[PDB]
Amino acid sequence: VNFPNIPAEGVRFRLRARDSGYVIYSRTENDPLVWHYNGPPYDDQLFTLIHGTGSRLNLYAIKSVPNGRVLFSRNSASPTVGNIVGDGTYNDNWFQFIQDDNDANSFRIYSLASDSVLYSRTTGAPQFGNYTGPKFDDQLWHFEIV
Amino acid sequence: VNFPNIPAEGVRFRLRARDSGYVIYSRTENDPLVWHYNGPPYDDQLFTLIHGTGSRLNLYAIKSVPNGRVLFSRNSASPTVGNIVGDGTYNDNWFQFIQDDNDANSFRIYSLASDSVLYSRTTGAPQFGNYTGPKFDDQLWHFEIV
Repeated sequence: VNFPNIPAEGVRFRLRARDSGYVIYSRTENDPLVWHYNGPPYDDQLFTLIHGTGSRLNLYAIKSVPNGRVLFSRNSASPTVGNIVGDGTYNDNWFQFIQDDNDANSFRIYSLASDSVLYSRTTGAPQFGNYTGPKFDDQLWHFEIV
Repeated sequence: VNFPNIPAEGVRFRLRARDSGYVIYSRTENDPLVWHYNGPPYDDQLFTLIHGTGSRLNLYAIKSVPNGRVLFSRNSASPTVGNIVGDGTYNDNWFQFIQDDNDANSFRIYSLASDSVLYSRTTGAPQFGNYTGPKFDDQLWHFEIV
């Protein structure tokens, strides 16, 4: 089932991993442009959601507040997770927020295009990325409303 | 994760529930036009999949062999599950086959449009339909290749 509390259009938030406590960022200078961060708030950690309609109903594009790029998550090229201009021009810009079956307070950030979920862990390279496979706790996220 | 063995285009199959053992049918005479059946093989239990591309990548339309209609699963009108002409002209004609997390040999027939899954049970009206909510064993299906 979809996560029951998905931010409305225009609502700003951070995406913080339940267990690592790190947040996603999306920036335009210095690789990796999309990764996780353990530290203080910076504006490149701020997102809003473009609410999908039509063929994108129940999917969302994750849009950077300061730079306007949207996230992508793919298996078709490297890097597998990154950002891009265009307000969701590509299929792999669209995400579903799926409630965890055993922890009602968290969700996975799921790509239908790549059948993958974003993860964040404090050890084990690569510490952030996407993943197609079994369910692990490092795949669980919160919306942190600002 | 998506069910690892999804029939290729042109491959005919029945959809049989793991536990009830009943099969889905899709017919053009006599309500309910889409429901489940406990009995012998009839052609209205035969389907192929239209493989989605683009915005429909990893989704499929479930197309009747004898009558060509595709299934729909929705929460916008009654009946919530039915069939329709058009080879997938509507968003609620598109389905994902999602492997069960605890039984690798079965999957749910999932609607992104309605955040619902098809179910079949031997008692409890309605015995067949779609459902948005917790995971139950009556939501688990097999492809039965013919």
